[PDB]
Amino acid sequence: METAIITLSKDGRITEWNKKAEQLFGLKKENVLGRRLKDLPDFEEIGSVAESVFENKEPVFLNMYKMGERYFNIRFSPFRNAKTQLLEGVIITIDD
Repeated sequence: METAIITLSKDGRITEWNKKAEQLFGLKKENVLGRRLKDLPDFEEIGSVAESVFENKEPVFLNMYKMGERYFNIRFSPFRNAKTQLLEGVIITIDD
């Protein structure tokens, strides 16, 4: 699988959750949108990694990252608003 994407706001709230993420994690976008990723069971560690990547302003790419019983690559990409340059959130991309 490739391109499961969860995007978080500056405060850690789910602003995107694509079909690959629904497929991968078994939660529907409509049910998780607006919620804190770190509130979701089993997303505590990824939530805390996302918080750290945001605070430090440098991307993290983990390989051989175990979730459930599978290994993943997971990239955390901080991003800024084009106009304001305000650090706006983190895109999390998960691949096999």
